[PDB]
Amino acid sequence: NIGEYVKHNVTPRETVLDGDTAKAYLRARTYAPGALTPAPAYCGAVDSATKMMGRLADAEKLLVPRGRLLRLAATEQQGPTPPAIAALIRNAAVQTPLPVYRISMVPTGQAFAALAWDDWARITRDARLAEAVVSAEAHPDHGALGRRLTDRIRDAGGQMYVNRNEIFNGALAITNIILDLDIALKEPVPFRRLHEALGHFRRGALAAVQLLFPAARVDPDAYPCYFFKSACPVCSCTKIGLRVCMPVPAPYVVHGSLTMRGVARVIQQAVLLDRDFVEAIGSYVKNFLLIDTGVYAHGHSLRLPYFAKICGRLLPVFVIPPACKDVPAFVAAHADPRRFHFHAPPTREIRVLHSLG
Amino acid sequence: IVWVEESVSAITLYAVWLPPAREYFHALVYFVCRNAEGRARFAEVSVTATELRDFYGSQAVVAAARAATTPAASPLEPLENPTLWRALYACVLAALERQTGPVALFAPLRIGSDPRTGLVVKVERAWGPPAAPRAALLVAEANIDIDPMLAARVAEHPDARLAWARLAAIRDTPQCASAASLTVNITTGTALFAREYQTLAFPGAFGDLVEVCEVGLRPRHPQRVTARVLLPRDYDYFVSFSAPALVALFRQWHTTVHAAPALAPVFAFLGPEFEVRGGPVPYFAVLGFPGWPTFTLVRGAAAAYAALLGAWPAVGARVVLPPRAWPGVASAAAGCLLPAVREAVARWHPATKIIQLLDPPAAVGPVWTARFCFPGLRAQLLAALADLGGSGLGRTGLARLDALVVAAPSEPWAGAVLERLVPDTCNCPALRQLLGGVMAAVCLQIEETASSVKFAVCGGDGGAFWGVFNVAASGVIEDARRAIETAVGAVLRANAVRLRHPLCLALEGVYTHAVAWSQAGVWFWNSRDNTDHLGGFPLRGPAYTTAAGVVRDTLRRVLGLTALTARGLMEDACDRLILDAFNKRLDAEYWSVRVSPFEADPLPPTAFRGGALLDAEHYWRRVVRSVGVPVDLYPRPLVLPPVDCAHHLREILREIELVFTGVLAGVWGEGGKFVYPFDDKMSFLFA
Repeated sequence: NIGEYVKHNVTPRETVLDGDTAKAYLRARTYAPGALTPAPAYCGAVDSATKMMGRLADAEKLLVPRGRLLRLAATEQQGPTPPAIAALIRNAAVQTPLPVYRISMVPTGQAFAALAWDDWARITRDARLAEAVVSAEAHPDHGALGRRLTDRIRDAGGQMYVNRNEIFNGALAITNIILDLDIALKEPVPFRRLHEALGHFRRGALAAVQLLFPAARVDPDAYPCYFFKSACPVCSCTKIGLRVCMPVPAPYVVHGSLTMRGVARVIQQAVLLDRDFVEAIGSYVKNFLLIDTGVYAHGHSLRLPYFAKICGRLLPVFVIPPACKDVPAFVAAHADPRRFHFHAPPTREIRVLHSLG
Repeated sequence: IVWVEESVSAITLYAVWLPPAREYFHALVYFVCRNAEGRARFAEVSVTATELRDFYGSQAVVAAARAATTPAASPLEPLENPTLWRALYACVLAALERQTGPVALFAPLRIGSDPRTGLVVKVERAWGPPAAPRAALLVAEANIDIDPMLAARVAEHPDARLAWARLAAIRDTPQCASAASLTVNITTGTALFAREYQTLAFPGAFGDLVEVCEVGLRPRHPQRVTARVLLPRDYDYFVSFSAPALVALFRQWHTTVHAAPALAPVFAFLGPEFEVRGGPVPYFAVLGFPGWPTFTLVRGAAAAYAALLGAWPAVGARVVLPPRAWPGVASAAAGCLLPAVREAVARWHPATKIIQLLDPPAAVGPVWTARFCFPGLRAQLLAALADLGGSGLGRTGLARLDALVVAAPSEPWAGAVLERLVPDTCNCPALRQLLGGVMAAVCLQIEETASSVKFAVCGGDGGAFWGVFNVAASGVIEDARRAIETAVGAVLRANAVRLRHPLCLALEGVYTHAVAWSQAGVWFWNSRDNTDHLGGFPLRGPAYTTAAGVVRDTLRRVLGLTALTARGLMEDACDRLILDAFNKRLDAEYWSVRVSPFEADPLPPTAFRGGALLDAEHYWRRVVRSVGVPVDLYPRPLVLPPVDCAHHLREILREIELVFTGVLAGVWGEGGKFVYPFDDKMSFLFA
């Protein structure tokens, strides 16, 4: 079973914070509150590796007391004055911690974007369905509603808006479970079969999340799991890349690359036990290692939804929760950055699961 | 030999020169005399080579008279040989008292002078109301342009203090004082003195604050001499550190004042900045050009000035007796010591056990613990044994020591001077030996009297000891205090060690629980009314004083259990400490540690151009950390990568673990050392 696997093959260590300590930990160890909230334009530093190394050099000239992606990921400090990243960014009102992004570029070459706020409308409004459409959709079965809403959908300064990878920062706490599916398949898989496969993936994943996070109320009915699906009603699919993003349950927060590696491993064992899941995903897929766990370490960058690869955009597939209460609200979260960023602000006491062994 | 009743405010060293001489030299000394106005006289002294060597430590006179390059612009001569200047000033202050007579500061004085020569020949005590010593504020700040490269000087001398490096750089390149913006404000009220300096060379009044005076002397030398001085008016000393700022201000003062033909003073200063490895106490000695001290609470500074002729703290141990005169007096004071205490001194080792004491760890429970102290007992014994050994040695330094000893109970400044004087009066092994032996006999007397007045010593030194009883209780403690006082007095008088003021044994606490985990680490507690005491926990920073508070709270509760529950309280206390620490995870100076020039961090090159902040580092380096940052060498506020609270917390937790393991073993007998799981839990807060 999955209970036996989380009794014999995991050693969970959690530490409880409370009162001002919990709020301080959340503020210091996640992105700033305004970071992932939409903005008109973007402030931040975005350039190639050479240009960014040069500007970091010209930003440490102003850093007299102490002192490429290990360093961008390291510039996080505010105090009661403008933060230390305000020298690289040159904008004096940034607030830290702030997102750091790796950016593939045509024809080759890597760039970085360390920026505080950004218009996420420019990135997500081509796939943000109308509330009138969602309400007017007619479709009582949740599987059917999800499939139809899925049906309806539709310089570094230019390349970060079509290609973007969030870089994992081990100094930051983790408020979402961002999995990375790698579905190999000899035979193409029809879209409704895949949608049912995701619908059975979610309940095994939610059982795993319940096991790992005891003090919680993770309901396998309405807990929001956010699936995005790279395009290629099928993608004319012949590897399919998914992306499952989950809120870490409210009292908990995860710390450590090893810890989320373990979390992904436990969810993979949860899903490769659901007898109703290995029917759908089975008979098409060569392998069965459905999750890459070596993606969570300090410095690895994972592509973000509504972005392509240099080109299959991770546009959402709405695997709507069964017994979900507010469908418009659920549809209205695939576009918010805070549901698919590692280190987002979470949405009293907290518990940090800092070890699984 | 005309006599006037005047009061000297400062004895400063004006000239040093050799006659047709080989084994001696002469000096001309400047008196800032006053009356009911001020006047400026001088005295001639004569110091031989033997006296110089005695005050030095064994060197030559031809080397204390070729420090007559100090009448020039090169302004940091004692940096070449600080001990030479200490010795010269002390030996001139001894020769002056030996030739003219008893000279004292701020006291009414009958002062003579030979009209043919002009110099003071004899000085005697007198009677009268002296002027109330005046003062003048001094806000000195300057921009000395010293090129970071200070890296070189610290490269030759690894553990050097950056104030010393700053002064050595100025000495290497003098014109940095002649091109340095400077802002000075002297407020005596009689005439306000602000000034404005783009470069110190470039342009009330200087005449409204001092008087330029020319006096015609004819010492015994080759011809008539004219000594020009700056006589203070309506103030006797400046009160304020930027020592290069003072040096540059006084150096341009010397240049402007003395650019006309007549002899120029010494222009020499001494401070803890002038030694490579610094000095724990700040001061700014003026033993040269200007004339009057610049003290760096001010009541204590003035009083220590008056008591020790202003030689302290520049001279050091030379206030009391020459350093080459200490073996003779130590052996003499041992000869006039009983044979038993002779042998006790003969076997004094800094680690030998005299009294059987509680072995760490130990715990005395609900009994009447005490904490007894003979205040300044080492100073009293030093003074008394020095009087006893004065047959081996003239006694004016002993008089200064005696005045400090008899003033210490009423003046805390005398206590501070004694606490910085006895540790350096010999540090000269014979005085360590004799003091240790006399203390050993005192410890034995405390033992022997305790065995009769219902007492048992459980720790301490002999001058600061604590112990338990066999018993209303206040009465027996009073009896023990009185009996031990009388016993130490009788045993001290048997050894002819006669103390200036009768021994007082202070009851520094009547406590009801005590736990000991090391040679100095002890915690005391009073259940009947919470009044603890904790000694031995390091206080190297604000984090350490918060840790001491945590440890004291924890020990209160843990002894309130009157062992696993004790471990629970200790671990929870560590929990709370780490949480509150993370609340202060960003404050740099909170996690700073003060490290001496003697314990082992590298100096980042950027710290080597923090400007004038480097000149306020004479003794301590205050470092946060895993890369170390000397916080005070940077402006404010500090941009900083998140301070490594793991390292600093591990430090603090190891001291707390010492304390807790000691307590657990002492009270209940648990051999298990208290170890906090830090990596297992609470390490993640700073990863």
